[PDB]
Amino acid sequence: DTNPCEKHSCIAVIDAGSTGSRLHIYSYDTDDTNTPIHIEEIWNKKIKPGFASIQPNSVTIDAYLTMLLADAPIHNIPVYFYATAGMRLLPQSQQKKYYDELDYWFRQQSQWQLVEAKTITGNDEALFDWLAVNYKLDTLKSVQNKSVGVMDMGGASVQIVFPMPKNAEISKHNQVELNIYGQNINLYVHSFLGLGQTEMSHQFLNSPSCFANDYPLPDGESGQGNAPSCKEEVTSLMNSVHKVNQQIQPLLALNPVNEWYSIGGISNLASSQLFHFENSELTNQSLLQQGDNQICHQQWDILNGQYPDDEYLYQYCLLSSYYYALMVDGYGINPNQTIHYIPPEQNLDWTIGVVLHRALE
Amino acid sequence: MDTNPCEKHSCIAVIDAGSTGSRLHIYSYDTDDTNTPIHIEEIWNKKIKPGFASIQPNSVTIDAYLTMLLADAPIHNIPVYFYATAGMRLLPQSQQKKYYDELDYWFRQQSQWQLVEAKTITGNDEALFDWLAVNYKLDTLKSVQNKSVGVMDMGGASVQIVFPMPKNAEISKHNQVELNIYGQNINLYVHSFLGLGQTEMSHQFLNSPSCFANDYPLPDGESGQGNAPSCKEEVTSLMNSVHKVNQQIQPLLALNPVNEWYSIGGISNLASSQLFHFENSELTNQSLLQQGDNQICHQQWDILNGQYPDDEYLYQYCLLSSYYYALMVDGYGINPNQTIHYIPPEQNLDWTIGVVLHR
Ligand SMILES: Nc1nc2c(ncn2[C@@H]2O[C@H](COP(=O)(O)OP(=O)(O)NP(=O)(O)O)[C@@H](O)[C@H]2O)c(=O)[nH]1
Ligand SMILES: Nc1nc2c(ncn2[C@@H]2O[C@H](COP(=O)(O)OP(=O)(O)NP(=O)(O)O)[C@@H](O)[C@H]2O)c(=O)[nH]1
Ligand SMILES: [Cl-]
Ligand SMILES: [Cl-]
Ligand SMILES: [Mg+2]
Ligand SMILES: [Mg+2]
Ligand code: NA
Repeated sequence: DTNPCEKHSCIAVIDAGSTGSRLHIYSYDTDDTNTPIHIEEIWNKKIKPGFASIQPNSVTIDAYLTMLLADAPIHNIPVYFYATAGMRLLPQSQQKKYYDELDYWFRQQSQWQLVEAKTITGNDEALFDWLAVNYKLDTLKSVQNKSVGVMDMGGASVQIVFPMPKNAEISKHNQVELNIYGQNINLYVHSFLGLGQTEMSHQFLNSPSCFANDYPLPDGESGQGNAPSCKEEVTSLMNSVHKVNQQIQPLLALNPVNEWYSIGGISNLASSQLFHFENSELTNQSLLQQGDNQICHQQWDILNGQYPDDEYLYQYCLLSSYYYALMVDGYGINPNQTIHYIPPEQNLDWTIGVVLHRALE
Repeated sequence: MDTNPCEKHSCIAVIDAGSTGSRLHIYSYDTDDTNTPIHIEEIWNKKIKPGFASIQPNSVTIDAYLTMLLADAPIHNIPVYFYATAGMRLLPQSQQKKYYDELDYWFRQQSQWQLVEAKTITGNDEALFDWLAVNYKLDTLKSVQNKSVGVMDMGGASVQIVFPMPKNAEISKHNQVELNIYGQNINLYVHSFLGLGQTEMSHQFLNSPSCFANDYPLPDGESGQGNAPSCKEEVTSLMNSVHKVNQQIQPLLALNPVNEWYSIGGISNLASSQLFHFENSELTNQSLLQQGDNQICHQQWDILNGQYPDDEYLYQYCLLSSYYYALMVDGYGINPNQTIHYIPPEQNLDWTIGVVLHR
């Protein structure tokens, strides 16, 4: 429609992630419970870097919010600004500086109506991850006979979320009950702060097994790639430090997931020119093999010169190893189980979940 | 110190471009018979935040940053060494290049500062400078030493350890340095651990209730329930199960004992908080861990926060006490009752005097 928000409800949801912010404007209608239906993305804009990486002063906040919002084709609508793991790495005292400046920016203008601007927990983010994916799969309308699990592979945290009946023995913070479209859904949620790709990588930059042969490690040693070896190193951070296996595997053993979907960074890796997967799905076995043979075991100078257009390339041995460590050695997923990934051209994040669910923990 | 010292002595500028900020130092010095610097004195300094690697590298932001760092210095017509450390080492060379190409251009557009080097140094180079700087200040370089001095630099993104060790052909050449200064031959073991600096390592423990004061609000919505011995075991898993600190350092330190330990970097800021009780600018790991456990881990966060409201790092003190013990005792193998000297934090001592001595 010419102006969609004249005939439908519209809100703006901003995903303020660790590596960038994404504005989405959604139009929707509501059913007879006032629940959104027919959700359509009418605009998006993605900027970098992340909000938490900028200096929190009025000039810098204005430049950033102007870049994010000023060219939108629709305004005069409510805005939800929800920041994720990049902000969670800062204490409340530091985050307050950002929100006081952001709140002032919104008060000083008239085109957007700020409703909320806050850092959400990783558990809230995980609920939104599951809602957004399941909305896109059309699995929310009716009671499913299949369990759908979602993983969001972010830059600073990763989330996992799947159906699990309410359990008096698990923290209330890791369990969510919602009623949507007249069904009652109970989920386990967990986020692992520091296990996102950027933050994790900072522990392995001097691991020769994690980089192509002769890659120049920052300590002056040479890469000598070997994905199974790098995977074992990353598993030590997953399990000896974060205890991912002990927290997740007993729960998935009791609440098996029939279909896994992943969003976040893994879509970019799996879709890159170095990897080959069909049907927008992968297995961990194939992901680790491809990284091992196409990056880890190659000569870095040669490979870098072959693929000059990919600034992410140098990390692909490490990332393929890390995803396997996280999914197989941490979550316990079978290396041969299909993991669907949402094509990156969709730019799909968790923001549709906010449209559907306005509460937070 | 003279009026206009650089009109009367040789001067150089050394910039420590660290992960949390950049520090310009200008040193005047005389030279001995071998044209080696002596009488090194800091005649200016300026510290800015954030780190150079944290900015977006384009001509506008680089200009603003270097202007902020340099413009008000009292003399500009001197050699400059710009050495970045672990914040830049977190980035691949292709990304670093953007920063140095802009930096180089900026220096070429002006006609006073004489840029000699602008580069990222390795953790091993940084460790050498750490040792030189601390030993210069202790006055132990002029003559051969009755004792072994070890230096630790507890930075934001990496930590360094450095101590005397005869050459060992079984150990990487990268972890050993031989130098001759003031006519003496010195052999050092050097190592840096990227990712084990305080800021970087803290990002793995923010949701660990044992690492924060009681009722501190963790990012996941749970509450702090501090216990320093439990938090220390979590950090030790990162030191040893992930980075293998103990396997790399302990066998060498056992055979090349250090008589006196000195530390620069974060530990000086922590140890100087009035929550702690230390004397003579020194501590032991056992005392640090016990004091963090009692004064922070097991106290109510609201009480502490209201008592020290000026102190932006307070909330981390249970974690930091635990982390320093995990790194020094469980990682390096230092006895927990061994004295660790810390340079008083008001000195703001970094490794930059090492560059004056080495270049
Ligand atoms: N291979 C590749 N990776 C990309 C590309 N663009 C972004 N990434 C990486 O994908 C990872 C996941 O990114 P994303 O899910 O957007 O993270 P985020 O939402 O910013 N972080 P968080 O959710 O933790 O706050 C990030 O480390 C990012 O650095 C690309 O073009 N290619
Ligand atoms: N406890 C405490 N820590 C502080 C204070 N001010 C700064 N720090 C922290 O002390 C640590 C060491 O800082 P510094 O030595 O300047 O690190 P750097 O040189 O910027 N980093 P690097 O050497 O790894 O490149 C950092 O993690 C910094 O965030 C303070 O007042 N108290
Ligand atoms: Cl290094
Ligand atoms: Cl969280
Ligand atoms: Mg995200
Ligand atoms: Mg430093
Ligand atoms: Na980190």
